[PDB]
Amino acid sequence: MRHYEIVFMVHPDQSEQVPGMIERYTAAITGAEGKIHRLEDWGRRQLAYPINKLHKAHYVLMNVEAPQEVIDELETTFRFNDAVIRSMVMRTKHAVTEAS
Amino acid sequence: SLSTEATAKIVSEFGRDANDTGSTEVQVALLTAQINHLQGHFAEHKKDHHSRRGLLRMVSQRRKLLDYLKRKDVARYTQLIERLGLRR
Amino acid sequence: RKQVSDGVAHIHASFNNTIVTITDRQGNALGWATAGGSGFRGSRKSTPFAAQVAAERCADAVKEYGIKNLEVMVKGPGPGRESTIRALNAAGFRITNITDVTPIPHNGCRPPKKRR
Amino acid sequence: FCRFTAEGVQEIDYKDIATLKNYITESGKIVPSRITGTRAKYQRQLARAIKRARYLSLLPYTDRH
Amino acid sequence: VPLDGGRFATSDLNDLYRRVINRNNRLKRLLDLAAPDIIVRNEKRMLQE
Amino acid sequence: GGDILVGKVTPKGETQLTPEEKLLRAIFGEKASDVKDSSLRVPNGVSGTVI
Amino acid sequence: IKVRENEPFDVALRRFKRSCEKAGVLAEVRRREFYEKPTTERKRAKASAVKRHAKKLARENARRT
RNA sequence: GCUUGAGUCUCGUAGAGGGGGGUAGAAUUCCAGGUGUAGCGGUGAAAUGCGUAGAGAUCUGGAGGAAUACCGGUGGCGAAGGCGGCCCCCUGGACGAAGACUGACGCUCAGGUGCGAAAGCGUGGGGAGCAAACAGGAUUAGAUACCCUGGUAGUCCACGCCGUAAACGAUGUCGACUUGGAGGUUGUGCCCUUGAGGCGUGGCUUCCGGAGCUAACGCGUUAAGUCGACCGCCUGGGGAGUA
RNA sequence: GUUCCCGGGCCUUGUACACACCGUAACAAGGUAACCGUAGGGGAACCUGCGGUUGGAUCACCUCCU
Repeated sequence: MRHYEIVFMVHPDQSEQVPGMIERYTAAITGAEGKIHRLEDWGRRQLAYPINKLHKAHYVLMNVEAPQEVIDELETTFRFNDAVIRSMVMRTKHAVTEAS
Repeated sequence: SLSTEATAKIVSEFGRDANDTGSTEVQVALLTAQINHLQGHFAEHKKDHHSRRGLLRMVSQRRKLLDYLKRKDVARYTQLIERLGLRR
Repeated sequence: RKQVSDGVAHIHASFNNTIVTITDRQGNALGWATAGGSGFRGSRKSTPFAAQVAAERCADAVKEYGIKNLEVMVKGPGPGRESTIRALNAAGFRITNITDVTPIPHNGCRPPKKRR
Repeated sequence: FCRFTAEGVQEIDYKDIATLKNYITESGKIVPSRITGTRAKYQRQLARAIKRARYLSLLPYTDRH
Repeated sequence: VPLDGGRFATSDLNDLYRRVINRNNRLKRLLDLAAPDIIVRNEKRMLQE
Repeated sequence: GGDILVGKVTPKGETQLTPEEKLLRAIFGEKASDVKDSSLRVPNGVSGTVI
Repeated sequence: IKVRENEPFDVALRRFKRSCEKAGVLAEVRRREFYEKPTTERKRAKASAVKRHAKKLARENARRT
């Protein structure tokens, strides 16, 4: 219903087992009335400051039109999933697709 | 705030038009229904020292709204409270 | 001793005391020098010439380790911060990089109560 | 004066951060209004984007940690 | 009209009147300090060219 | 008419820059307003078909 | 903050430290907060800086000397 | 009954606005370990204290607590007080393009009620930094004062009471009226927004001034100018904003 | 040569002064800026912490970039 730009990062060591993680979350969006606009994938880019041991996390983007109550519980999933350490949801009304 | 898909319902009922939300029988309803949607705010958290003035504002504008409807036509007045239920 | 070339020289000129200390890249301290131990106790503790002698005290008794390219990382915006740097360049060193990693809080704790 | 807020109408994004790098420095500092002639609208929009990128380690906070 | 870079694409007529004005003030100076005739007349030939 | 066929980069000059854009040269970069676009152009009155 | 200039220098040149902050962070975290005080001297300062602009506007019309 | 008053709806906007909670990072204090010196702190100067039971200082790791540098801008929100990191949940106030309506439903107001910085106290947690009472060294004729080493209430969070102020651009509140420029800040309409613009329409706020007022300073479209409406206040100060 | 020093003069800045410079608390920046509110203490003025305001002073020099 509303637009939520869920941008998140997993660790470079989880960059090899993250595609399974992607199918996890996107399947849930389809089971929660939703449609993806851009599965933006850059790669494992260098972090400015290493997080307690290593830098270079892996960035993956959603930018999905989805209901606020399911994404809320979805954010709880991210919060207690230790691969995805930094994950935030953005503004509504417009989720983009370009600039990659 | 009063969500839009509750608002449009209320306006088309009380009013003849869908834009007829300026008639007192509708002005008061959307004000009361706005507080009915605001109950979820003053029921929890309790310390809204800013939203406090907002309540006093819209409800006072309603006390005098019902004031003139009272003095002009007691038939539609008792009808406003008989179609929504904003007396008590 | 310990054999180090890159000596992280933290020079902390606060307000009325300037401390110069070269440490190891890892962290093993090498030798220190202060505006208060070389003498100059007073408004002289707040002078860059005292900081120049502080650099000189941190120039000798440290050749036992033998640093050349040193990371003079300056802390605390104080009196010296250049007289001390050129004291080291005229001491026989080659400062590979002068960094400004001063003790910076994001206005974390409150500042201290002093001066009037 | 600048050609980023002229040919760049409507909210400057931050996926590719190269444009915010025109408005920050190589230290991690944010450029002030008086240098590049850029009215606050564009200026504070960049502001929102920047805070977000630093939380996600795209942009650094200070120089060194 | 200087040349875009650091040179002169100008009508070097200016670079010519330049010397004319140089030598002009020169002989008037040789009136003030009163220099010998053979050289002020040498300047006559100079402003002449 | 006067279309562009191929583009030609060409040095411009410090003479061509104002003090207002000598501040933006210390920020943005050197090769931004240093070289201009003086490409190969089709003079007025010439038609053609690139083959 | 971090200046290097390879190896031909024989000079410090901490000119970026000053172009960063230097005394910037210090002005607020050296002596007690006082909260409202700096605000006061901000008004006085502006009154004399804007008057400097009024000064630049007063000299343009005559200054016949 | 009719509208130039108030107000509502459809479509959008920015933010230190408030309540509850979670989280990231630096620095200060302390503890343990690697290293090492003979000094650290501070002041106009000095000194108590710490220290050879290896302090101050640096690096790695860790447990608490308070507060958010740069961005910062007589910038922003708000009735006011007051309030700067980010986000989630609930949600308020202000404003604008183009239309539809009830048809003055508007304003203020003693007794009253609510909000009410900071601080004090009762209670459950708590303590890095600073700091009433107090101990010590001195400038001094003296120090219960400037300064410094320690340190309790407190500072912080939640529930109440006291319900106090320079709660002061000292400018009470709503509406109407009155040549402009530089700005700052937030939207929209129109035109080649081709490009960092031009011409209008509202809110908040700053400086220079005209009409006007005043003792003067100066305020000046946000007025100390011109009116209507409502409440409170003064009749020399001290005594006393007290018993 | 006017920065050092003794005297004179012009302009400017500030004053609750003009009767005209037991402890100095305010008025010069009173050499610790002032004032109101809250709590506590001290022979006494007031002091310390916190919030706010202008019924406040100088924005004069010494070193670095075209």
